[PDB]
Amino acid sequence: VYVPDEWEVAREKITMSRELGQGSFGMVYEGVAKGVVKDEPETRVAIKTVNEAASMRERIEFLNEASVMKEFNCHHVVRLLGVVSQGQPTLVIMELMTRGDLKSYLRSLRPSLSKMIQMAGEIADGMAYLNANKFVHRDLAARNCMVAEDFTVKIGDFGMTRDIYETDYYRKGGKGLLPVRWMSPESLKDGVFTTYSDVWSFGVVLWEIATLAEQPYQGLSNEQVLRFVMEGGLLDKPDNCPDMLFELMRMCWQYNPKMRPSFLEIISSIKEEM
Ligand SMILES: CC1(C)C(=O)N(c2ccc(SC(F)(F)F)cc2)C(=O)N1Cc1c[nH]c2ncccc12
Ligand code: NI
Ligand code: NI
Ligand code: NI
Repeated sequence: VYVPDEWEVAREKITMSRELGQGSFGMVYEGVAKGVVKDEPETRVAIKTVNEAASMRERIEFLNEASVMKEFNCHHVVRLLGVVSQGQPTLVIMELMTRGDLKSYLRSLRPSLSKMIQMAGEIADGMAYLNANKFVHRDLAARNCMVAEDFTVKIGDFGMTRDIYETDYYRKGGKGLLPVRWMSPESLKDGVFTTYSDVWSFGVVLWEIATLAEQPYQGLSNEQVLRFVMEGGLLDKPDNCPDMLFELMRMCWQYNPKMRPSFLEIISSIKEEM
């Protein structure tokens, strides 16, 4: 079951404007919520819906997954603003990131060390907060980073393929969709997901920033990426890559998870030369 709480909003307060994409449990909308925030009468929102076709078990799964976000207070993680458990459809309301995901943003720029370093620090800020709170993201990638009106980068999750980035995922038959080009050697081999496997992924995100979001390991198939990465292979230095940004990547791609820096260590090294 699920017990309604202080996060509950009256369905009458949410109007739905247009659709943004598909989503795991149903349709995702851009909308407006009324008195959901202090000193702000209306708020532009993202609405995640449970498909009306979905079962009882899966409506409660959805609510209990999204309740994890009630614990979070980091301006660098997309913020939950409210739930609607009562009646149909079942909604969760969230901060609207008006400039979309970081991969689309990067591809549309088809920047300086300072902008790349800023974007990196903001990403490392949300991930440090999540990892400290026992939250291992498991799909950290530019496509899951969101960009606000003010150009702030936040950690989100725009499910797992929206079709748009369907080449980013490998179907391991029955298993499911794996983002293999972002996965650490211990994740690929043993299904080990830790803070250290999030740090590996962050290195791939830095490579995505430096290449304006090229596909990692372009011209290797999904199975060749597995073999290459498990046997100690590394992405090449992006063209025009500043030294500092590539040193950070390499730190993140130590084969032994224990030799990688923590997100806190990454924020320190970034701040020390800002
Ligand atoms: C699908 C949805 C709403 C969601 O549920 N999440 C999410 C956020 C945080 C966490 S917690 C984590 F640790 F993963 F970040 C888990 C899911 C997102 O990021 N979404 C996309 C999204 C939000 N705002 C937007 N503005 C414009 C376009 C798309 C979006
Ligand atoms: Ni399920
Ligand atoms: Ni900040
Ligand atoms: Ni297609």
